[PDB]
Amino acid sequence: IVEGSDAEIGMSPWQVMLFRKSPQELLCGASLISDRWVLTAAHCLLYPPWDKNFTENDLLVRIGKHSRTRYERNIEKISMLEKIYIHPRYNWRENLDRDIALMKLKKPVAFSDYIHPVCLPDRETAASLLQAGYKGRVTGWGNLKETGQPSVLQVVNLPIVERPVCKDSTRIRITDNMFCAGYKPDEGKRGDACEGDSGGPFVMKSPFNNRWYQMGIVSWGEGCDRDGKYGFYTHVFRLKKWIQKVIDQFGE
Amino acid sequence: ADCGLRPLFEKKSLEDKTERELLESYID
Amino acid sequence: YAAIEASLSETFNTAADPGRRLGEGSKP
Ligand SMILES: *[C@@H]1O[C@H](CO)[C@@H](O)[C@H](O)[C@H]1NC(C)=O
Ligand code: NA
Repeated sequence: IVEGSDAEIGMSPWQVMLFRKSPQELLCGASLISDRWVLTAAHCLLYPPWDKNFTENDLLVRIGKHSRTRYERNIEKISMLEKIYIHPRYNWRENLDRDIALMKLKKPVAFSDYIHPVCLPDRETAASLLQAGYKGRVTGWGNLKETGQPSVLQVVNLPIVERPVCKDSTRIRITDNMFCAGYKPDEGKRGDACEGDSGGPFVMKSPFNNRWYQMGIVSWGEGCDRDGKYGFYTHVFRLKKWIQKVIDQFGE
Repeated sequence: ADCGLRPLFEKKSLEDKTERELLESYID
Repeated sequence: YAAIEASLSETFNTAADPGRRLGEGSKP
């Protein structure tokens, strides 16, 4: 997270770290949506041009963490993946359309002050909350600048951007399962997601019920915090039906 | 049911450092 | 498991994101 600030403790309890077994490295973020289900970006788990193709036995998830690196005894829980589900129409050739994936934990994580699931939005929550100018929140242990690692979970509040403006900021094709967020170059503020932030959640707090809703997934961007560039987010509500399917079918 | 509500904030009637920035944004 | 291993690193590396490397973010 570029131009972020250090998270408070238990500020983002759905935040998940996606961890590579051998070698040990941070891959990207993710989010807890239930005691068994974790939602990340698909391009974290699979990206052929880089011969990237993980499986249930290559990865680990770390939940309830704050320090990036330190093992947080009696706080963090680690879990093993039972099944991975990448979205069927995830296009990794052209623009990371439908960059979304689901992971089922072998065992159901227990909830603490440190571990707690996030809400997925329904139609009107998505329609009420997700509007240009409205700010959401992004979290991760990703890098501090476009190439630098953070000590602990980083957090930043980014305004949603008008679809026109997203489209005329790039040559890349902006499908309807994306939205973009970030500052304009003279909005005075700045900040973006960065490498190893992907899969991490973009959440907003409902002003009606004090609940947090994961509105987007950190997906892609042309660099990090580049002036006149924005960050792109998998539109979680658009993909709600697939999520619904994968959960109702696989994993009873 | 449980979800969306933070044990160390919402459930303890408490506000994090930058929540306000988000609410203010709904007004503008 | 959760069983004091001390065989899990506390000094590793944030990997590389294809996500940040699209378009102008493409690297040489
Ligand atoms: C990736 O690897 C898995 C496990 O071997 C394989 O079954 C799957 O088809 C592969 N996907 C691609 C297209 O690389
Ligand atoms: Na920017």
